[PDB]
Amino acid sequence: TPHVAIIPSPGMGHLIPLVEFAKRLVHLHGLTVTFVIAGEGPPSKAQRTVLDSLPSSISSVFLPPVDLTDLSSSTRIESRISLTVTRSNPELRKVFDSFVEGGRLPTALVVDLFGTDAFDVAVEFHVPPYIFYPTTANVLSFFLHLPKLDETVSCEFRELTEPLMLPGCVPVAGKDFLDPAQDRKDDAYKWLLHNTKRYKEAEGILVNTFFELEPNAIKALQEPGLDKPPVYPVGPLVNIGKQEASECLKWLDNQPLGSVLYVSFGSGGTLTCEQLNELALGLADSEQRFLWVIRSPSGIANSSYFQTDPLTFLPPGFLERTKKRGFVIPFWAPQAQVLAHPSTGGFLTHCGWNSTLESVVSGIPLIAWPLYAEQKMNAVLLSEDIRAALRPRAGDDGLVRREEVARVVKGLMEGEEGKGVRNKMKELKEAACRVLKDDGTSTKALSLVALKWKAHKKELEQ
Ligand SMILES: O=c1ccn([C@@H]2O[C@H](COP(=O)(O)OP(=O)(O)O[C@H]3O[C@H](CO)[C@@H](O)[C@H](O)[C@H]3F)[C@@H](O)[C@H]2O)c(=O)[nH]1
Ligand SMILES: Oc1cc(Cl)c(Cl)cc1Cl
Repeated sequence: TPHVAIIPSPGMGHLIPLVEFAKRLVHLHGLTVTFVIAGEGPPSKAQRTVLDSLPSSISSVFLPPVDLTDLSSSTRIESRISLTVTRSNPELRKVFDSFVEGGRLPTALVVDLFGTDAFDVAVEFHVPPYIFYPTTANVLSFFLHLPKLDETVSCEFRELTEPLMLPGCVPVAGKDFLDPAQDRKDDAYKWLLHNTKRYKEAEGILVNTFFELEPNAIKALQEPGLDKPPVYPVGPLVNIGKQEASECLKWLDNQPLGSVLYVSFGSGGTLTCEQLNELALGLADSEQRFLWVIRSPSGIANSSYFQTDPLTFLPPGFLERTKKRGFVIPFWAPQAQVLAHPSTGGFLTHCGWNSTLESVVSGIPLIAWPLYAEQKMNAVLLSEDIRAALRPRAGDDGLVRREEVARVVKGLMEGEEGKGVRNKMKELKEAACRVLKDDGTSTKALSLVALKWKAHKKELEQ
C-alpha cells in the first residue's frame, strides 16, 4: 500500500490539519503515513499529544533538533520555521534511507507551505513531492503569483495604491498582505519568496478549503496556467469536536442555546496591553456570555507561537463583574468541543484558517480580529467576499476601543448585523457536509490524489 511521508513546518496550525489529513488517508484510502517532525528544539507538549492515539497505520519520527542558535532572537517566525525544515534535510535523508531499507520508500513526500526545501530529499529519492496548503485558496493564489509580483513590483507592498486582485480573489491592499511580505529586506520575505518559487516543483497542491467556501478562487486555481501545479481542494479537514475532554465545558453545559461568544487568538496570538484592556472592558460592557482563552499581552502579536498568569493583566473588578456570565481560561481551551457545543453562538477569532474551518463546520458566525501571518487577508475574505464575519472598527491609532468591542459583540450575538453572517454560516455548515460525502467535491479531489498514489506504487512494484 502506498506510504506517504509528511514533513510539517513548525506550528500547531500546520500539524493539526495534517493529522486530520493523515487520518482520512489511512481510514478512507487505506494508505500508511509517517510524520517526520523537524524542530529547533525538543518536541512539545501539544505536538506529542496531537500525534498520540492515532491508528497504527500512522507513525511519527521526531528528528534531532536543528541548531538555530546562530539566528537573532528578533528573527521572524516564517524564517525560523522555513529554516527548520531546510536545515533538517540531512536528518530527513537518513530517515529516507531507513524507509528504503524497510522496503517502504514513500510514494509521496507531503510538505506544508514553508517546507519546500524538503523537495531536495524527495528528488534525490525519486519520490513525488506534494504540498498540503493549510490556508485559503485566496492566499494560495497570492503565493503562486508571488514570483511574478516580486519581479514586477519594486516598492514595499504597502506603497501600492491599487489593491492586488488576482483572478477569482478578494482584492487586498498592499498594506494588508500577509506579515512576512511587509518588509522585503527581511529574511522572512526571502524565505517566503524562496518557498513560493518552489511551488512549481510540486506534483500537486492539496488545499484545506472547499468549493462553496471559495468558489471563484478555486475555479481560477484549477484553470491551466504557466508552471502551475494541479490544485485539489480537500477541506474542510478539521477535528469535529466529538472527542472526550472540562471545567470550561461544564460551565458551557449550563448556558442557554447559542448564547456564548467564544474568544480565542489561535495557537500563538496575543494582544498588546492597551488592546487586551479595551477588549476586556468591552466584553464586560456587552453583557454577553463569553468564554475567553486568555494569554499575557505582548507587543509581538505571535509571541507565543511556540509563563506569567494572564489573569493578572485584567482590569480592576473585571473577573468579579463577569464571574457568572464569562469564563476566562488561560493559555488553551478544548476549542473543537467548544465550537461544536450547542451553547456556543459566536466566535471572535484571529482568523487562523483552522479556527475558521472549525467554525464553518459548526455554523458559528465570526468576529474577524486578525493579528499576524495572513490573518488580515483572511479577514478581508471572510468579511467582504464570503460574508460570514463581522469586523470591529479600529481607531486611527489601531486600537479597537471598548465601545466598538461591545457594539460588534452585541451585533453578532443578537443584532440585525449578525443575522446576515449567521445565515451565511448556516449555508456553509451545510456545504461543508456536502463536499465531504462519498461523492462530494473535496472527497473526489482527495480520492483522485490517493488514486494517483496507488497507481504510482503499483507501477513501481511491478
Ligand atoms: O486555545 C486553543 C487555541 C487553538 N486550538 C486549536 O489550535 C488550532 C488553531 O489553528 P488556527 O489555524 O486557528 O490558528 P494558528 O495556529 O494561530 O494558525 C497559524 O497557522 C494557520 C494555518 O496555516 C494560519 O491560518 C494562521 O494565520 C497561523 F497563524 C485549531 O485547530 C484550534 O482548534 C485549541 O484547541 N485551543
Ligand atoms: O501557518 C502560516 C501560514 C501563513 Cl500564510 C503564514 Cl504568513 C504564516 C504562518 Cl505561521
